[PDB]
Amino acid sequence: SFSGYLKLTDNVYIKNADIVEEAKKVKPTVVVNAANVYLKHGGGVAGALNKATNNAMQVESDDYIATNGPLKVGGSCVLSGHNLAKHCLHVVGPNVNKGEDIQLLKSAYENFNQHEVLLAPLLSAGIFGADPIHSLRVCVDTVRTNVYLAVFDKNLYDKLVSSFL
Ligand SMILES: O=C(Nc1ccccc1)Nc1cccnc1
Ligand SMILES: O=C(Nc1ccccc1)Nc1cccnc1
Repeated sequence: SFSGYLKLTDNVYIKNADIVEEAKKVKPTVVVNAANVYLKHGGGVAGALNKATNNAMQVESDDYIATNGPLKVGGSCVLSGHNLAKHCLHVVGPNVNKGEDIQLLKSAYENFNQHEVLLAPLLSAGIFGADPIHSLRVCVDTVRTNVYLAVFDKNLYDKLVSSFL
């Protein structure tokens, strides 16, 4: 199972790790992708997870979008986890750099409650532009299921742990 995670709350754990490497090692039931509404896995966690699946995640996502249309900001869809997980929960957090509403971050985290355990990144953090300290706060205050957060950046990980209330 998950190893070397710092316990933040009864159900939220955190580790300074590459979510791709965590997924390949653990092969969790659910890996969360930090998706956009179009499921275009270009950069950040999405580009990294997609690259780890040899683009199979993008091919599957484009078929999903052709059939269903785009996701909502704050929404999600369950697709295959390919070589990384049983499933991938593609969650759309608000992208502040593309001018989306930060209030939708709580709705985005609510999607995690439909899964008993997940390997996940901090939503709307990184290239999405939100304050990662705020994202972790919304996560622990919204998610009730077991979430194992992988924070790629060491310095960010250190800042998150040392500032967590
Ligand atoms: O690219 C990454 N790792 C990886 C990808 C494919 C295969 C093996 C390892 N990690 C990463 C995570 C978050 C943001 N950017 C990059
Ligand atoms: O500091 C960050 N975001 C942020 C914080 C405060 C205000 C606005 C944005 N993200 C970040 C990204 C990559 C590595 N470390 C940190």
